[PDB]
Amino acid sequence: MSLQLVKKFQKRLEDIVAYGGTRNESSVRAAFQQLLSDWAEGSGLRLITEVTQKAVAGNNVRPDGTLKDSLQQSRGYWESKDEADTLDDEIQKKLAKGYPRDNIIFEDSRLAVLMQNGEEVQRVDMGDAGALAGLLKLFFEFEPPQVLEFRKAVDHFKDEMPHLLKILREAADAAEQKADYRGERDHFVEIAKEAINPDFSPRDAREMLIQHILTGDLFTSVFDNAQYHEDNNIAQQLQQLAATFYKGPVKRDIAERTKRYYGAIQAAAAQIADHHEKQRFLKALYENFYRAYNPAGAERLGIFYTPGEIVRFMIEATDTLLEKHFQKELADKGVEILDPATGTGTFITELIDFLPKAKLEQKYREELHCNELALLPYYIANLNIEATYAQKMGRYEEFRNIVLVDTLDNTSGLFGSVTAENLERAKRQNARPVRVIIGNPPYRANQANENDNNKNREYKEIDRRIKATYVAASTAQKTKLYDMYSRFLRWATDRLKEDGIVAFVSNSSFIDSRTFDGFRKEVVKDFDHIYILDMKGNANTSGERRKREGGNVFNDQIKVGVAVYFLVRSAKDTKIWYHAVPDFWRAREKLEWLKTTKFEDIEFDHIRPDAKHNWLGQVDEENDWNEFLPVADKDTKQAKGLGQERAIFKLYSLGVVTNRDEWVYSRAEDELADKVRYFIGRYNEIIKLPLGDLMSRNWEGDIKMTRATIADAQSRKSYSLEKNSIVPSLYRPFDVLKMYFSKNLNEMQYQMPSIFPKGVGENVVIALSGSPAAKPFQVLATDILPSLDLLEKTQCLPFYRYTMNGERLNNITDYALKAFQTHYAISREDIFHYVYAVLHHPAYREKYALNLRQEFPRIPFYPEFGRWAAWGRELMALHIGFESVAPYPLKRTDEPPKNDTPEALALAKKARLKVQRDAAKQPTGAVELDGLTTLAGIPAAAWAYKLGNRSALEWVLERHKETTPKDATIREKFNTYRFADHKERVIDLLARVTTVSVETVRIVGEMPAETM
Amino acid sequence: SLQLVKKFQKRLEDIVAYGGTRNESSVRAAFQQLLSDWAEGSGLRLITEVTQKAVAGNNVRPDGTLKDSLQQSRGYWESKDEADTLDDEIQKKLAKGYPRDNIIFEDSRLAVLMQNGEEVQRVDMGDAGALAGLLKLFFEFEPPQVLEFRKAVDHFKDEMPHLLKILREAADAAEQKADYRGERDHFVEIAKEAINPDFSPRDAREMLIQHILTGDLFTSVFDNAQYHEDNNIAQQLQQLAATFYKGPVKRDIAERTKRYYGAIQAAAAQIADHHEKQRFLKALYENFYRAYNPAGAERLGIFYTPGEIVRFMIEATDTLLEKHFQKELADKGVEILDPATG
Amino acid sequence: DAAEQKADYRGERDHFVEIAKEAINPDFSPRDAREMLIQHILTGDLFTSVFDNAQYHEDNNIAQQLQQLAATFYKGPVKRDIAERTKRYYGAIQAAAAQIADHHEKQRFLKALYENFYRAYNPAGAERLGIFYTPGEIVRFMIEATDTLLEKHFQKELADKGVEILDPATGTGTFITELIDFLPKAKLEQKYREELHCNELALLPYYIANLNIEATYAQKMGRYEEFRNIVLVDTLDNTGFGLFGSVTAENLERAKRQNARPVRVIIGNPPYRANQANENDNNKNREYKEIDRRIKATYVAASTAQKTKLYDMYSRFLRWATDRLKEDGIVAFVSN
DNA sequence: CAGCCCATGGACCCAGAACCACCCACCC
DNA sequence: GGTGGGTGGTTCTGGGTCCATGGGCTG
DNA sequence: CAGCCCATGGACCCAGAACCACCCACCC
DNA sequence: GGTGGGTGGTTCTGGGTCCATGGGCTG
DNA sequence: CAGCCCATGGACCCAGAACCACCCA
DNA sequence: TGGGTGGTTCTGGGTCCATGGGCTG
Ligand SMILES: C[S@@+](CC[C@H](N)C(=O)[O-])C[C@H]1O[C@@H](n2cnc3c(N)ncnc32)[C@H](O)[C@@H]1O
Ligand SMILES: C[S@@+](CC[C@H](N)C(=O)[O-])C[C@H]1O[C@@H](n2cnc3c(N)ncnc32)[C@H](O)[C@@H]1O
Ligand SMILES: [Ca+2]
Ligand SMILES: [Ca+2]
Repeated sequence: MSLQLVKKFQKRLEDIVAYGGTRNESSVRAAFQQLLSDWAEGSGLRLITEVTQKAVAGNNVRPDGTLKDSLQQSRGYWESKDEADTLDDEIQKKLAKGYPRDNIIFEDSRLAVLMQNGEEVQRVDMGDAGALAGLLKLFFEFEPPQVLEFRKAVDHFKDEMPHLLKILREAADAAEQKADYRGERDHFVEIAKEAINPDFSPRDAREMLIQHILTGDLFTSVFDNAQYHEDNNIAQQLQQLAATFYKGPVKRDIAERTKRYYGAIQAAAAQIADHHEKQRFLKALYENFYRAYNPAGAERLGIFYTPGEIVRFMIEATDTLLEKHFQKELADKGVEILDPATGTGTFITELIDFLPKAKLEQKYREELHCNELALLPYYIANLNIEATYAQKMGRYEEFRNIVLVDTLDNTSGLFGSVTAENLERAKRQNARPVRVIIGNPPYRANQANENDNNKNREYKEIDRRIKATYVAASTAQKTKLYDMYSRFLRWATDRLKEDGIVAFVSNSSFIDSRTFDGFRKEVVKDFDHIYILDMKGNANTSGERRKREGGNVFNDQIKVGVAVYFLVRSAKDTKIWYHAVPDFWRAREKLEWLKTTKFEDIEFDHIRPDAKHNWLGQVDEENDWNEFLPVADKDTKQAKGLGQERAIFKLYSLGVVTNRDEWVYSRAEDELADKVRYFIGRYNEIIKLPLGDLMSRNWEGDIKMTRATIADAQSRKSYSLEKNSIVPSLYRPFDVLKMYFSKNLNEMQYQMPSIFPKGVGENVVIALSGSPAAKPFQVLATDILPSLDLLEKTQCLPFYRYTMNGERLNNITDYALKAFQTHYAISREDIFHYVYAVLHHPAYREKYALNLRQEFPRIPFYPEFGRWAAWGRELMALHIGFESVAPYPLKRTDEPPKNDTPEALALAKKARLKVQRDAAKQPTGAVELDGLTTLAGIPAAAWAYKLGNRSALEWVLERHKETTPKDATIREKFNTYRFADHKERVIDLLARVTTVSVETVRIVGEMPAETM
Repeated sequence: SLQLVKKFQKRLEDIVAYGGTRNESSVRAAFQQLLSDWAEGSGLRLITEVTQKAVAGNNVRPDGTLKDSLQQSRGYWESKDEADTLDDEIQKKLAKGYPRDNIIFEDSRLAVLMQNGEEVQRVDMGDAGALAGLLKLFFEFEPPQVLEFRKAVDHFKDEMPHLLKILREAADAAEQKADYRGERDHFVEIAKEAINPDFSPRDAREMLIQHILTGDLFTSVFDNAQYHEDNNIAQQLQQLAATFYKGPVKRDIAERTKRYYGAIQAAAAQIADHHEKQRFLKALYENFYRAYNPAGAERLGIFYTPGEIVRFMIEATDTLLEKHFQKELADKGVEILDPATG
Repeated sequence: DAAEQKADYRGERDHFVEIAKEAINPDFSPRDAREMLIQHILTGDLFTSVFDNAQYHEDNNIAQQLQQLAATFYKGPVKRDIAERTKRYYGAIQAAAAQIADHHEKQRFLKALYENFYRAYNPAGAERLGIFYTPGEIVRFMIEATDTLLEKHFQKELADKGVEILDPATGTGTFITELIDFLPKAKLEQKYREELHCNELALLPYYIANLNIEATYAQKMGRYEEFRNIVLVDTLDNTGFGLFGSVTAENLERAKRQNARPVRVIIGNPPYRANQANENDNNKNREYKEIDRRIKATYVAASTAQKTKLYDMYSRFLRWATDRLKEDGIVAFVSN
């Protein structure tokens, strides 16, 4: 909408007067007619032209157009006049005949006014696309006052949701005193463990009852279909469960107390009639309920709303692809559709709207099907599709096609036998030959934290198939093809009996993720045409990448990337089309695009998979990146000595993974001591805890129990504190912190011991950015232990290699020396400094940027060799002993705390380390250290040297600012360092880094303009 | 095509649904938008409520006229209310003076196409395939001007011998001016090393008669006078033609060749599609050599390729580029050369 | 406007302004120069498309001095761009005009360009020049009535060799083209070659008249001959019977030759303008030293009126006519 | 080594005839 | 009042040649 | 001589006002 | 089914102002 | 053979900045 | 007349680490 539609209006107004040769209203009025109509068709209204209206003056005033709702109610009006007449003197003439004045766009071909509520809200020039876009926004968004009251009431319900849920929770606690309730509750948890969750817990049945009551009250209060809960199979079952307890004075007690929460919303929803306006309360309840009840279960279910724009685009596109490929149509008999996840019932509510009224009966009765896992969704959905059908046609008819089943587990079996009717339709759906599978599957890879203890429900006969297919062909180490969305994809590739479409909106990871390499190769053998529309929006990125990704198509609620994909399998090769939305784009823009763009007219570049099955980011082959190798898996896994040696190094180390950075690191060893005390002490207490509680993790969450630790406490063995294991280490660029480096508090130590044994070993490591690398390729050489959070996937490349019995034999490969001496007729020592400067070469880091973010940086033989080894020498030494290089002259001034209050002084001693930039964010060479200390004397070359998204200086400043330990046990029950005690040392460290940067810049600057 | 007709049906049902009116004034916006969008693809545009004087002097205003870039009507449309009799309303409107050359008498239910004063096709608007056929015929009706241009192109072929007599006499009367002989001698010697080692003054008089003939029709029938002004090779041959073709010499030749150029210019000016006018370029090409140098036509080869062969050969080279070189004709890097353009 | 970003145009433009500050008007300004350029580019397009006389400019002395100015910017992509945009106005007229053979039907477009260009571009300059067209009926009547009095008082006809007819203000060329249609074919050749003369001050009128006259002759005779008797000169300044008319060298010859021809009949519709409407317009009538001085000695000196409005442009063109008729003849005019 | 044998497939076009439109003689 | 016939136009349709001229021989 | 008086006729244009055309509403 | 508004386009048709600016005084 | 190295992207939230009344100093 | 006051919505901008699969052993 917005610019896209307003720019088409501008072009079509010109072509009317050009092709016709007339500037009269009756001809030129067909340009704004199409602008308004097409805008309305995406907003869910329709501009019907020339509709007569009996006014208070007794005249059937006929305005040029009437914006109307699905309930035939006039919301807005439009009167177009010719450029010849004066708009202002003709508005008065029409308004004096009794023309409506509540929402009317009086418009000439060059000017447009909006008389909202009787007063000109805005007068714009139609030549300016942005101005007209804003005017029409206000016109199509103006709602009558009753609608606005309901809106505010829905907002207020979200505020009261936790409080009414508290009252309902108290009532469910009292239910335990009675044994009649606990009788049918125990029967229910048994019958539910046989159909929904094999691990159904008592708490799960409790939430499932709170849902029956809350939603049962709001199906009589806000909406007026109380009979739904008296005609629904699932409702009747949990109605008995509730009745056993919730009844008589208990029912009345809750009702009277909660009558205040459910009163305001009822008063407002009595005025509203259109279901399309009332269904929005259900969307709010859908999300806010789980927010204020089971947030961890909300993560496992992906309780989210799919904006109507995304659903209407997919429904429209599926129709076009059903004609282009299967010569059929969505409203044709035999094209049955299933939804793997109904949620708030949108993908099927909007299908009802799209389908003709004539063919709506058949499709509703036996050709539209959906599934749901939770109860609130099941109800919210069924209510919606029943009321939508009734509004569109004019007759109420219960939907007999929603089944409450885990679609992933229902693949025989009593999965779905919560009630008899439920299982009847669970097996009926599996019999129906469904052609289209549309939806928004839950996306969940891994889990939030091991402390959260919310793992993904393991799916048998689904992970079985992904293992035989996607994971099989995958060559990546950490295959995250176990995400709930990849499982939903594999289930659907199967559900599709012969030919059809799997149109889903999911994580964009499939388009370009190392783990999903197998999916990219397997899916092309499972489908015939693949159409991907990347909506970008990955906010799990940083720097220029973040701005490029832009806002998320889900109203900036999620942080992952999104992609509307349409996978069609026909009845040659597979045609992989692709269209990414523009970069630096906001959510509103992406959503307006989807609302108006027609699938037919979308530019789709045809991507051709390369040998590595990389659909996107195809590497150039002209570039000669075929030169040596820094490290290759074969060099490391070697037993031939120099036989398979084909690189420059022979040990690939990854930075220590701590898995609990808060407990393993500290600013001073004095604090680490007591931190490791509490941790191991609590583990030693946990191993005494009974085997049962230990196994079920029914313990305390004060310590960050990680995978290995839990299994160690499972052998009930014990640990010990050792102050020798603790050593200084780099976890962040130019920031050294004391680390435990114990096998007990370090989950994955990797091959780091073989570089610096317990930190004692002397070694120089060329740290590298691993593949893939979202942040620009970074490289640095140090002498203290690195972690995986220093550089993106830090891959340390050592100088020497300490062997089993303590022998520091040079790690550097001999093949290199034997391949380098031939080329340039040298010394392994300087060859180390040499490669550092080859990675320091700008043209190399820029021309081969794509290649570098795919594999280990292959090193080109460099003519000079001596000059590169000298370049690298100073560079390496400068970044190793950065702590003691040179105090760059830094102008230091302290400020007074103005009014001498204890607060003012203490406040101006907080960590206010802010880079002072100016105009368009350009550093002015000043850096407030705290409120008092204000540093300066910083050259712009200091800010130029970047070791990632931030500069070498910004990295230091960042880790010198105070933080709030995300770990609650460290946040208050442990240490909280200040900056008023570190300010002096920071000034010194800053000064060193300032010189370090200008020296790096100097060296880098003398490099050739060409790469080999 | 089918897609647009499916959207037409989706709008007609939602106008009577969201608006609750069956009045023609409101239900006509569905067909208006169907025709408007089909037209935008065919290079035409549907302008609405355009008045037109009928034969008896009654201004009649159809509900929409299809106009070309030259602001000329090439089709019409009149929608009525379904609560009526289409055949009865067609007859009354036709009797008011309504044009019958190409008109769609629309009713929310059915539509008839009266082309050339005679019903050609009556369909039901509830059919997405039948309305697509009726509309294809309405938007591909050959107007009188297209047929009268093809007649003129055929007649120019027969009058080319006589037209080339006027131009031959001119190039002969130029061989008396020493300015021409001097320039011609320079051209023959720069074309004896560039085009043919045996370029003769006879070959140069041919290139002149071609530059003159085409430098009149390019500015009249094709309206591209600038082509000759900016074309690299045309500037070299205008340097040989401006030694004589100017002032009263040009005025005499122009007044004697106007009888052969008059008709094509009349018809061509009413055609906007270059695809229609390109049949004249094909006829000038073949017939010039048949009337002037029938022998050089044998040496060079002067037969154009039927478009059906060229379109197949282009579509097939694309299928074969994909199957063997995994590329497409549109992909960057696929350089195409036509050794003998014609 | 985009052409003034090129030093070559600014150079040629500056040379032209200086030349026309001694040939057309002492105060020729950049505004007048750019009007002349816009007129050249507009007439160029329409004369090649609707009137099929592209050669007109390549045989017109004035057109070749003004194509020097236009050749600096109007060529290649610049011309191809303005052409694609302007085709949406020229399209319809071109289509219909190509199916019209009679120039007497196509001369209605010439009248429209003349009266509407000024009304849309320079309404002020239209007032000072008097851009209006004489209805054919009036023109025809005067041509017939002049022949009547030529036979009554001079025993001659308009077709008789010796009667040199001069139109002091041609406009669209109506008077000369209607004389071509009256004069017999056997005598038209000599008259068109040395007895029909005319003068214009504005460029659009000059071009429109030259084409109208040359094409009316062509239709009647069957052959196209160039009219070498049209001069772009201020009639009330070319009283040198001098640098007036020196826009080009041929125009100066034509001016000096015309000021020696023995004129018998001065037919025409002189411009009328007594005063400017409001002082804020700053569009007063130009001062013509010689004519004004002769009006003062003759008309004004013999008038017993307090207010003299005898410096009207029509009164100035009547004094000139009396003086131009050196011996005998008729001054046939239509005026206030 | 310059005569002397040996192939080998070729960038259309134009007379019969059909049939059609129009008008005149010819039956009807 | 057709009908055949005289006259001129307008489509189709069917149906097919001697002879250039490079190369290998060849005495 | 500049600083007062005294004339004297002026190269259109545009708001109603029909009056149609078409068609929704309103009777009929 | 006419019939009168509603809305927009498409022809006539009627009907009419302050104020430039040279020349003549004039003191 | 089963504990031990590698990976690899991850269904938002949060300081902090206008800005908004809002009297009211 | 800022300014305090005291919230109160827009808005840009980025993490450590779960945890399955090869892999010698
Ligand atoms: C994002 S919502 C579905 C979106 C919804 N169609 C919309 O338009 O807003 C995801 C839903 O999938 C449901 N679901 C159904 N079957 C599921 C399964 N097997 N595993 C996980 N979630 C499932 C969850 O209960 C959750 O409510
Ligand atoms: C009424 S128009 C000529 C009308 C002409 N009879 C016709 O039928 O078109 C007056 C013309 O006089 C021209 N003209 C010629 N010489 C002039 C001069 N010295 N002063 C003013 N206008 C002059 C103007 O350019 C203007 O076009
Ligand atoms: Ca209007
Ligand atoms: Ca109609």
